[PDB]
Amino acid sequence: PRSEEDNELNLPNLAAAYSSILSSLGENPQRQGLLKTPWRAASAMQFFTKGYQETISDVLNDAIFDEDHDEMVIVKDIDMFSMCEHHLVPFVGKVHIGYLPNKQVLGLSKLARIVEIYSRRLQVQERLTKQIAVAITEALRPAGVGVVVEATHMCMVMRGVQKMNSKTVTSTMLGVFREDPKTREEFLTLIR
Amino acid sequence: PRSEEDNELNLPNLAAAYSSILSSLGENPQRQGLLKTPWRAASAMQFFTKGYQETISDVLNDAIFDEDHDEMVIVKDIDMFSMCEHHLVPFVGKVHIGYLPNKQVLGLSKLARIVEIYSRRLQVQERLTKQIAVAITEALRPAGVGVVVEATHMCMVMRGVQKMNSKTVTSTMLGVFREDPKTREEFLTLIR
Amino acid sequence: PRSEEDNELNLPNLAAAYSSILSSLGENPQRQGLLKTPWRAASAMQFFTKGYQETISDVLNDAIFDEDHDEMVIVKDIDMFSMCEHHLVPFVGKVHIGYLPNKQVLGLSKLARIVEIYSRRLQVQERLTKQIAVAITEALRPAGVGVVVEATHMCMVMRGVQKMNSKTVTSTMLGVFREDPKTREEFLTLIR
Amino acid sequence: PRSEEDNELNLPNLAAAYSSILSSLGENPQRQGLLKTPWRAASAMQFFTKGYQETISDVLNDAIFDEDHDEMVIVKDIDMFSMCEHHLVPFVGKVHIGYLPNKQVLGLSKLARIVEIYSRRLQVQERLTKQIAVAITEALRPAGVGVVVEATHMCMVMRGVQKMNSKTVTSTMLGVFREDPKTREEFLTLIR
Amino acid sequence: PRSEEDNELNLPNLAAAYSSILSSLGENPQRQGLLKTPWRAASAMQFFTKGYQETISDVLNDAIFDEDHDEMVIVKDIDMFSMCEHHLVPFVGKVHIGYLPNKQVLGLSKLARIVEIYSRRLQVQERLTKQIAVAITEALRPAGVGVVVEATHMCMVMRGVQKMNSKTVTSTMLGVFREDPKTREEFLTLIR
Amino acid sequence: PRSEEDNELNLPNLAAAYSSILSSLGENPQRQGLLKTPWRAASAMQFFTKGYQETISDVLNDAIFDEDHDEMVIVKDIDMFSMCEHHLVPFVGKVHIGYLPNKQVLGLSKLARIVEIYSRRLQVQERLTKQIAVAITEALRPAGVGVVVEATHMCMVMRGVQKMNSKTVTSTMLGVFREDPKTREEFLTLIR
Amino acid sequence: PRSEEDNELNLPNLAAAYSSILSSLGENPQRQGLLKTPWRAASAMQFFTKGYQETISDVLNDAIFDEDHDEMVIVKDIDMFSMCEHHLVPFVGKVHIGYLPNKQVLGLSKLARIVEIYSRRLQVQERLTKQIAVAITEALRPAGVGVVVEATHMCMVMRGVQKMNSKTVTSTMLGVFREDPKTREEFLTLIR
Amino acid sequence: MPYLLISTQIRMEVGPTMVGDEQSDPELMQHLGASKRRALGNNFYEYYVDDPPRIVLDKLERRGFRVLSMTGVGQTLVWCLHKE
Amino acid sequence: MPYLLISTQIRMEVGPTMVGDEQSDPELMQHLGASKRRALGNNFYEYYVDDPPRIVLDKLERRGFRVLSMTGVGQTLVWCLHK
Amino acid sequence: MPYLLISTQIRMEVGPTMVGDEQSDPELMQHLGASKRRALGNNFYEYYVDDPPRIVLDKLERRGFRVLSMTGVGQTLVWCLHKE
Amino acid sequence: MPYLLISTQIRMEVGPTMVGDEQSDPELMQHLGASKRRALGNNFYEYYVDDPPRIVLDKLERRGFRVLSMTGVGQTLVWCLHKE
Ligand SMILES: Nc1nc2c(ccn2[C@@H]2O[C@H](COP(=O)(O)OP(=O)(O)OP(=O)(O)O)[C@@H](O)[C@H]2O)c(=O)[nH]1
Ligand SMILES: Nc1nc2c(ccn2[C@@H]2O[C@H](COP(=O)(O)OP(=O)(O)OP(=O)(O)O)[C@@H](O)[C@H]2O)c(=O)[nH]1
Ligand SMILES: Nc1nc2c(ccn2[C@@H]2O[C@H](COP(=O)(O)OP(=O)(O)OP(=O)(O)O)[C@@H](O)[C@H]2O)c(=O)[nH]1
Ligand SMILES: Nc1nc2c(ccn2[C@@H]2O[C@H](COP(=O)(O)OP(=O)(O)OP(=O)(O)O)[C@@H](O)[C@H]2O)c(=O)[nH]1
Ligand SMILES: Nc1nc2c(ccn2[C@@H]2O[C@H](COP(=O)(O)OP(=O)(O)OP(=O)(O)O)[C@@H](O)[C@H]2O)c(=O)[nH]1
Ligand SMILES: Nc1nc2c(ccn2[C@@H]2O[C@H](COP(=O)(O)OP(=O)(O)OP(=O)(O)O)[C@@H](O)[C@H]2O)c(=O)[nH]1
Ligand SMILES: Nc1nc2c(ccn2[C@@H]2O[C@H](COP(=O)(O)OP(=O)(O)OP(=O)(O)O)[C@@H](O)[C@H]2O)c(=O)[nH]1
Ligand SMILES: C[C@H](O)[C@H](O)C1=Nc2c(nc(N)[nH]c2=O)NC1
Ligand SMILES: C[C@H](O)[C@H](O)C1=Nc2c(nc(N)[nH]c2=O)NC1
Ligand SMILES: C[C@H](O)[C@H](O)C1=Nc2c(nc(N)[nH]c2=O)NC1
Ligand SMILES: C[C@H](O)[C@H](O)C1=Nc2c(nc(N)[nH]c2=O)NC1
Ligand SMILES: C[C@H](O)[C@H](O)C1=Nc2c(nc(N)[nH]c2=O)NC1
Ligand SMILES: C[C@H](O)[C@H](O)C1=Nc2c(nc(N)[nH]c2=O)NC1
Ligand SMILES: [K+]
Ligand SMILES: [K+]
Ligand SMILES: [K+]
Ligand SMILES: [K+]
Ligand SMILES: [Zn+2]
Ligand SMILES: [Zn+2]
Ligand SMILES: [Zn+2]
Ligand SMILES: [Zn+2]
Ligand SMILES: [Zn+2]
Ligand SMILES: [Zn+2]
Ligand SMILES: [Zn+2]
Repeated sequence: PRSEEDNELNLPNLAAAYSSILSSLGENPQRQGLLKTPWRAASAMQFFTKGYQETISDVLNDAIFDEDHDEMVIVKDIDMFSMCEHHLVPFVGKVHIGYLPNKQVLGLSKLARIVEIYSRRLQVQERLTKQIAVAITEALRPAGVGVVVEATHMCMVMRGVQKMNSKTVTSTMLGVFREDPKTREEFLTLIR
Repeated sequence: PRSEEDNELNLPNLAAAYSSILSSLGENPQRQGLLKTPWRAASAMQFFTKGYQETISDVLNDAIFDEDHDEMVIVKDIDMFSMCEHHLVPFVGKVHIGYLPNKQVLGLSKLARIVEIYSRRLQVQERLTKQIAVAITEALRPAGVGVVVEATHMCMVMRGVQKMNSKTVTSTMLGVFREDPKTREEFLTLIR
Repeated sequence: PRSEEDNELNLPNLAAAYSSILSSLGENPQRQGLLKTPWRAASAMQFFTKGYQETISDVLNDAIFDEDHDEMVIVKDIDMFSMCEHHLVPFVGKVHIGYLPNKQVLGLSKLARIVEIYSRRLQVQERLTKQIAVAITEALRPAGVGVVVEATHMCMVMRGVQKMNSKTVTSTMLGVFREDPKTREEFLTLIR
Repeated sequence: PRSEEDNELNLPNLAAAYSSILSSLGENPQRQGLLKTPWRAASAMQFFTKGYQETISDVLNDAIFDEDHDEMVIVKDIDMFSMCEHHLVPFVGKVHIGYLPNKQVLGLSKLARIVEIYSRRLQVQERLTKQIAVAITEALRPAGVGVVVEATHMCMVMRGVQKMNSKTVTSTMLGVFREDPKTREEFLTLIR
Repeated sequence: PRSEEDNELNLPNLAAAYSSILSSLGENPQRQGLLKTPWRAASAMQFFTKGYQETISDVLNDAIFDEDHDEMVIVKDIDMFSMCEHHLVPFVGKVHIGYLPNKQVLGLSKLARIVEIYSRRLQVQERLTKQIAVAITEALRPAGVGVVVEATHMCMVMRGVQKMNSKTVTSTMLGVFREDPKTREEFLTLIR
Repeated sequence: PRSEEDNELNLPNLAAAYSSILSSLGENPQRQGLLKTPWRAASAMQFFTKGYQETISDVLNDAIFDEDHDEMVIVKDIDMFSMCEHHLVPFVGKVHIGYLPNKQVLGLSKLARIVEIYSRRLQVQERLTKQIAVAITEALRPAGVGVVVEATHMCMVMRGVQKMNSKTVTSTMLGVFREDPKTREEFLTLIR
Repeated sequence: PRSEEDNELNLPNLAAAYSSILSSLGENPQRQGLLKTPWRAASAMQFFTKGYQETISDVLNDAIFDEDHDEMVIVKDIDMFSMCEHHLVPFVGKVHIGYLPNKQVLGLSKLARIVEIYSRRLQVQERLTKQIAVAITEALRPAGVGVVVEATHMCMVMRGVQKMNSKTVTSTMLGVFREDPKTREEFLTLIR
Repeated sequence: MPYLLISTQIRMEVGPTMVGDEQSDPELMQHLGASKRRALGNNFYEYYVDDPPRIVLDKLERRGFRVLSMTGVGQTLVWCLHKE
Repeated sequence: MPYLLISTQIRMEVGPTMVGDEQSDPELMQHLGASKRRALGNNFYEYYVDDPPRIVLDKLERRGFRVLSMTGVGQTLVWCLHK
Repeated sequence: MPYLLISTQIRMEVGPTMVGDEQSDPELMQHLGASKRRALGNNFYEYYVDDPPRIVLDKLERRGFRVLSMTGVGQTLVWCLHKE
Repeated sequence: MPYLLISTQIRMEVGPTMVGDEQSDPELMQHLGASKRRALGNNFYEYYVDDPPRIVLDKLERRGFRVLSMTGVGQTLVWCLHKE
C-alpha cells in the first residue's frame, strides 16, 4: 500500500507533470492564477487517490459490536466522490448500504469508511460497488448485503455523449437481499 | 430504576464535571455566557437520560384495551431524540411503528411513550429498535409488529466521516410483518 | 337515533355545562368574547356528534345500482373530522376507501356519507375504520373492501407526548383486498 | 450506412425543399429572418437523422470489457430526442436502460450512444425501444435487459388530440428482467 | 390573410417537398411508415401556421365589454406551441398575460385566442411576445399590460448548443406594469 | 490560541470528567458499550472546539486576489456545526455568505474556512453570525457583506420548549447590503 | 487563438504527462483499465479547454439583428462546465443571462455559445461571469445586462473544506439591471 | 364423497384449519369438532377447527382418508385427501 | 400419529428445520435432537433442529416415515411425511 | 443415504443445478461432476453442476433415485428424490 | 432418456408449451411438432409447441411417459414426466 513517504517522494514528479500540462494546453504557467496550480493539482490528486494507502482492518478500528438483534441495518445517502480511471475525471454521487447481520454488527461510520477506501482510487463504478459489498460480506459474514451506488460521471455530462441529466445506478444484492423478495423490496423502499 | 432523588443527589457532581470540561477545553468558566452552563448542561443530560427512570408497566398506564380489531394500526413520524453511547452526541430522527393485534389493542400515545423509555437513554440505534419491538410484542402478544427507526447521527455529520447527508435506517419485522409479503409491503407503504 | 328535537331539548343543559367550564378554568364568562361561547360550544359539540342522528339505511338513499362492472372503485382523500372519546379533542385527517364490486355498485358520494355517520361521533380510530368497512361489506357484499384512515390526534400533539409530527394510520383489508397481493398492492398505490 | 459524401450531396436538395415549403405556406423566404432558413432547416434535419450514418459496432468502439460483475447496471435519465416518422415533428424525452451482465460489461457512455444511433432517425417509439434493447442483448448476451422510454410527442400536444399533459411510456423487459419479479421491481424502483 | 382555398391549392406542393426531403435524408419513402408522411407532414405544417388565416379583429368576436373593474386581470399558464422561423423546429411553453383595464375588459378565452393568432406562425419569441401585448394594448386601451412567455426551443435542446435544460423567457411590461413597482411586483408574483 | 500540546495535556482530564458523568447518570462505565466512551467523548469535544486552535490570519492563507470584478459573490449552503455555550449541546444548520468586493476578492473555500473558525467553538448564533461578517469586512474592506445563518438548536428540540420544527435564522447586513434595497433583495433571492 | 494543428502537436506530450501521473500515484499504467487512459485524459483536457480555440466574432456568427423589441430577454438554465485553474478539477452548474436591448438583438443560442467560449478554459467563476456580461455588453450595447452563474466546485466538495452542499453564486448587473429596482427584481424572479 | 380439501395459513404449526364448504358432510365436520361460519369479507360459509393441520390429518386418517397432494398457494397450505 | 410436517426456509442446503408443534411426539422430537422454543413474534411453541432438511428426511426414513408430498409456500419448503 | 434434494432457478432448460450441501455423499457428487463452493453472500458450502435439471435427473435414475416430488418456491424448482 | 420437463405460462388452457432444451431427443420433439428457437433475451435454445399442456400430456402418454409431479413456479406451470 501507498505510504506518506511515497507521497512526499512523488509530489515533485506530479507537480512537474501538471506544469507540463499547463504549457501543452497553450496556457501560461507564470500567470498569477496559474502559479501554484502544479503543486495544488498534484496534492489534490494524491488526496483523491488516498485509499491505496488504506487496508480494511485498519479502517475497521475494531468497531465490531455484539448486537444480537435480528434487524435490517441501512446507512443511506453516504456522499461518494471518485475518479473515473478511463478519463481521469470525477464521478460523484451517493452510496446506500444495507445488511442483515448474523452475530456481528459494524459501527455505522465504518460502512462510510469502507466507501472511502475504494472511492478514493481510480475506479469504474461496478468495481467500486462490488468492493464495498465484498468488504461488508467478509468482515461481518451476514445473512445478506445490498449496496446501491448512484453517480453522475463528468465524462458523460461535461463531454462525449453530453447527457447532462444522466446518472449511473449500480446495484449488488447478496444472500437474503437476493433470495427474499420481502428483504429486497424492504431495503429498496427504506433507502428512498 | 433511576429516581428523582438520584437526579437531585448527582446534579452537583455532574455540574462539577461540566465545569471541569469547560476549563479543559481552554474556555473561561467565569465569562458571562458560561457561568450557568455547568448546571444547564447537567440538567439537559439528565433529561436526555430520563428513560432510566421509567418502566414499561408504569408507562403503559393500563391502557391495554380488549377490542378485537382485525386491522393494521400504525403510529408514524414519532420524533425521536437519543444519545450516542460511544460519543455522547445526539442521534435524532423518527420512529414508525405498526402492529396487527390479536385480542389486545394499546392506547395510541403509549407507543410514543414506549419510544420515549428507550430513546431517552445512552444508546445504539439497533438496540433502541429491538427494545421498542420487544416491548410491544410482550405487552400485546400480537400477530405481528414492525418498527423502523430513521436517524441522523451527529457523530457522523459533525465529525469523523463528516458524511453530512447520511442517515441510518434500522428495521425490525416480527410475526406476520416478517412472514407475509402483503403485510410488510402495506406497512412500508403506509409509513411513507 | 338522536333527533333534532333531542338537540333542541339538551342545548340549554350543554350551554350551562360549558358556562361552568369557563368559570372553573378561571375565565370571566361575562367578558365580551365569552358571552355567546356556552351556546356556540354546545352547538359545535352537537354538530361534531351528529352521526348519532343517522342510520346507514337512510344514508345510502337507495343509491345501490345492480351493475356487473369488474373494476376497482376507490374514493380517496375524503376529509375526516372526528372526536377522541378519551379526551374529547378532535382527531382529523383523510379516509381512502376502495372496493371490488360483486353485483351491486354504490353511488360514489355514499362512500363519503358512510364516513360521516361514524366519524361524527365520540370515537376510537380503529372502531371508525372497522365501521366504515363493515357498512360497505354489508350493503354491497363485494369481492373485497379496503379502508385506510390517516389522522392527527390533537391529544398526541397539543398535549401528552406532544409528538407534533405524528399521525395514526389504521387499515382494514377484507375479501380479495386481504387475500390477493396484486389487489392490495394496487389499492395502496392508487390511494397515493 | 449514410456517408459524409451523401450529406454534402443531399444538403442542397434538403435546403431547396425547405425553401419551397416556406413559399407554399404563404411566407416570403427572402425576408431577413427567413433567408438562411432553407440551409438551417436542412442542416437541422440531417443532424436529427444522423443515426443512419452509424453502425452498432463502430459506436461500441471495442468498449466491451470482459469483467465478472454480478450486479445490476442502470444508466437512467438519458435525454432522448427523436423524430416522429408520421408527421415529421419531434418526440422528446428520456431513456432508462438496465442490464445484468453475464461475462461482458459495456462502457457506460456506449449505452447513451446506442440510444443516439436509433433515436436520431424517423421513428415510432416502440421500434426505438426494441432496437435499443436488442442492440444491448446481441452485444453483451446478458442475463436480462430492461429499457424504458418516456416521451412527449409534439404531434399529440401541438395538434391532433392536443392533450398537452400526456406522455407515452414504452417498456421492454428481457431475460431475468421479465422472469424475475425481484429483478423487475428493483430496476423499476432504481430508475425513479 | 391565408385562405382555405390557398391551403387546398398549395397542399400538393407542400407534400411534394416533404416527399423530396424523405428521399434526400436517405429514407425509403415507399416503406409502410413513410407512405402517408408527405401529406401528414404538409397538413401539420399548415395547421402550425394557421394564425396567418385569422385576423385580430375576427378573433376578438365583439368580446370587449365596457366594465369598470380597476382590478388586475391575469390569465396564466396558457399553453403555447410555436415554430422557430430559423430552423423550422417547435418552441413550446406557456404565456402569462396580465392587464389593468381603464374602461374596456376582454373575454377571458380571447386572451388565449390572441396567443393562438400569433403563436401559430413561423416566429421569433421576442416578436410573439410583443404581438400579444400590442393586440391587448390596442384593443382595450388599458392602464397597462404584462406579457411573459416561457418556452423550450427544440433548436437549442435537440441540436446546436444542446443545452437540454435551458428555457427562454421574454417579458413585455407596458403602461403601469412598466412604471409602477407595486404593479409589476404583483403581476410577477401572481403568475407563479 | 489553543495548541495540540494543550490538547494532549487536557485529554486525560476531559476523559476523567466524562467517566464521572457516566457514573452520575445511572450508567455502568465498565459495560462493553461505554469502555472507550470517556476518551471518544473527550476527543469529539476537542474537535467540536478546534476553532480555538486557529487564528483568522492562518485561515487567510495568502488567498486574497486584487481583482475588481464588480459583482456579487455568494457562497450558499455551507454546512455549519456548532455547540450551544448555554447547554453544551449542538446547533446545526447552514451559512449563506455574500459580499460585493471593492478592490479585493477572497478565495471561495476560505469563506467556508471562516465559518469553521467561529462555528467550531462554544457559541451563541448571533456572535457566530457577527464574527463571520466582521472577518470578511476586515479582510477585504468591501462595498458590503450579508451573512445568513439558519440552524436547529438541540436545546430547543430535544428538551425545554421541545418545539420540534423551530429553526433560528440570524442575519447580518453590512455596507451596501444594508443601504441598497436592490443589493439586499438580490442577495436574499440568490441564496434561496 | 489555439488551433487544430496546436492540438495534434503536443497531444502526445499531454498523454506523456498523464502516464507519468499514473506512475507517480502508485498505479500500474500497463493494466487493462489504464492502457488508453493517458490518451483519453489528454483528449478530454483539450476538449475542456476548447474555448481557447474560439473568437467572439466567429461565435456570434453574424446573428446580431437590428430590432426594436422593447422587452426583457432571458436565456436561463444554460448548463455550464468549467475547470478550476487552482486545482485542475471541474466546477459545474448553470448560467442565467438577461438583457434589455437598445437597437440590437442576439440569437438565443449565441448567449449559450458565449458561455461556452469562456467556460471551456481554466477559470475562476468571477472571471467567467464578467466575461459573459462584457461580451454581451460590447456586442449589443444594450440598456442593461444581468448574468448569474450558480456552480458546484469539486475542490470544495471532494477535498479541502468538503462542504458537500455548498454552491457559489456570482452575479453581474450592468446598466438598467443595476440601476432599476424593477428591472433587477423582474430578472431575479424570471430566472427562478 | 371421496375427495376432501383442507387448508391452513402460513405457520403450519398453528390453526385454524379450514376443513369444509357449505355442502360438506355434516357428520364429518361434527366428528372433527368443526364450526360453520361466514367470515367478514367472504360471501360463503366455511367449516373450521382450531387445531393445526397435523392434528386434522391424523383424524382424517382414522376416517379412511389419505393425502394425495399438498401444495402452497399464496400464504395457504392446502391438502387434497381421498377416501381409499 | 401417522402424519408429520417438516419445513425449512429458502436455501434447503442449510437449517434450521422445523420438525414439530406443541402437541408433537416428544420421543420422536428427542430422537431427532430437536429443541422446543417460542420464537420472538410467535404465539406458539415449535420444535426445530439445526440440520438441513436432507439430514432430517434420512432420520425420519429410519423411523418409518415416507415423503408423500413436498411444496413451497412463500419462502418455505414443506414436506408432508406419513408413517 | 436415501433422500436427495436438487434445485434450479427459473428457466428449467438451463443450469446450474444445485445437487448437494456440505454433508452430501462425496462419491455421488464426484459421479455427477459436481464442484464444491461457497458462493459470495452465503455462509454455507454447496455442490453444483452446469447441467440443466433434466440431465441430472437422468443421471440420478441410473444411480437408483426416483423423483417423489417436485415443487416451486420463489423462483426455484426443487426435486425430492428417494433411493428405492 | 427417462425424465421429461414440460411447461406453460399462466392460463393453462392456452399454449405455447415448452417441451425441451438443446439436448432433448430430436425424434420426440419432431413427434410433438415442436420447433427449436432461441427467444430474445435467452442465452439457450428451447423446443416449444403451440398446443396447450393438456394436448401435450395426452401426446406424451401415447409415448410411455407418466406425470410424476406438477408444480407452479412464479407464473409457470411445470410437469415432470417419467417414461414408465
Ligand atoms: N462500465 C463503465 N464504463 C465506464 C466507467 C467510466 C468510464 N466508462 C466508459 O469507458 C468507455 C471508454 O470508451 P472509449 O475508449 O471509446 O473512449 P471515449 O471515446 O472517450 O468514450 P466516450 O465517452 O463514449 O466518448 C466509455 O464508454 C466510458 O463511458 C465506469 O464507471 N463504468
Ligand atoms: N452500530 C452502531 N454503531 C454506532 C452507533 C453510534 C456510534 N457507532 C459507531 O461506533 C464506532 C466507534 O468507533 P471507534 O471506537 O473507532 O471511534 P472513532 O474512531 O471516534 O469513530 P469514527 O471516527 O466516527 O469512525 C463508530 O464507527 C461509530 O459510528 C450506533 O447507533 N450503532
Ligand atoms: N387505540 C386508540 N387509543 C386512543 C385513541 C384516542 C386516544 N387513545 C389513547 O387512549 C389512551 C388513554 O390513556 P390514559 O388513560 O393513560 O390517559 P392520559 O394520561 O390522558 O394519556 P396520554 O396521552 O399518554 O397522556 C392514550 O394512550 C391515548 O393515546 C384512538 O383513537 N385509538
Ligand atoms: N404507436 C405509435 N403511434 C405513433 C407514433 C407516432 C405517431 N403515431 C400515431 O400514428 C397515427 C397516424 O394516424 P393517422 O394516419 O390517422 O394521422 P392523423 O389523423 O393526422 O393523426 P392524429 O390526428 O394524431 O390522430 C396517429 O395516431 C399518431 O399518434 C409512435 O411513436 N408510435
Ligand atoms: N432572438 C431570437 N433568436 C432566436 C430565436 C430562435 C432561434 N434564434 C437564434 O437565431 C440564431 C440563428 O443563428 P445562425 O444563422 O448562426 O444559425 P445556426 O448556426 O444554425 O445556429 P445555432 O443554433 O447557434 O447552431 C441562433 O443563435 C438561434 O438560437 C428566437 O426566438 N429569438
Ligand atoms: N440569543 C441566544 N440565546 C441562546 C442561544 C443558545 C441558547 N440560548 C438560550 O439561552 C437561554 C438560557 O436560559 P435559561 O438560563 O433559562 O436556561 P433553561 O431554563 O435551561 O432554558 P430553556 O428551558 O430552554 O428555556 C435559553 O432561552 C436558550 O434557548 C443562542 O445561540 N442565542
Ligand atoms: N475567488 C475564487 N476563488 C476560487 C475559485 C476557485 C477556487 N478558488 C479558491 O482559490 C483558493 C486557492 O487557495 P490555496 O492556495 O490556499 O489552495 P488550497 O490550500 O488547496 O485551498 P483549500 O481548498 O481552501 O484548502 C481556494 O480557497 C479555492 O476555493 C473561484 O472561482 N473564485
Ligand atoms: C435474514 C434472516 O434469515 C431473516 O430471513 C430475516 N429477514 C429480515 C429481517 N428483518 C427485516 N427487517 N427484514 C427481513 O427480511 N430479519 C431476519
Ligand atoms: C395477522 C392476521 O393473521 C391476518 O393475516 C391479517 N393480516 C392483515 C390484516 N389487516 C391488514 N390491514 N393487513 C394484513 O396483512 N388483518 C389480519
Ligand atoms: C440474473 C441472475 O440469474 C441472478 O438471478 C441475479 N439477479 C440479480 C442480481 N443483482 C441484482 N442487483 N438484482 C438481481 O435481480 N444478480 C444476479
Ligand atoms: C434596526 C436598526 O435601526 C437598523 O436599521 C438595522 N436594520 C437591519 C439590521 N440587520 C438586518 N439583517 N436587517 C436590517 O434591516 N441591523 C440594523
Ligand atoms: C456596491 C456598489 O456601490 C454598487 O452599488 C454595486 N451594487 C451591486 C453590484 N453588483 C450586483 N450584482 N448587485 C449590486 O447591488 N455591483 C456594484
Ligand atoms: C431599459 C429601458 O430604458 C426601459 O427602462 C425598459 N425597462 C424594461 C423593459 N421591459 C421589461 N420587461 N422590464 C424593464 O425593466 N423595457 C424597457
Ligand atoms: K395456520
Ligand atoms: K433453510
Ligand atoms: K436454471
Ligand atoms: K399458456
Ligand atoms: Zn470516464
Ligand atoms: Zn457516536
Ligand atoms: Zn385523546
Ligand atoms: Zn406524429
Ligand atoms: Zn431555431
Ligand atoms: Zn442551548
Ligand atoms: Zn479549485
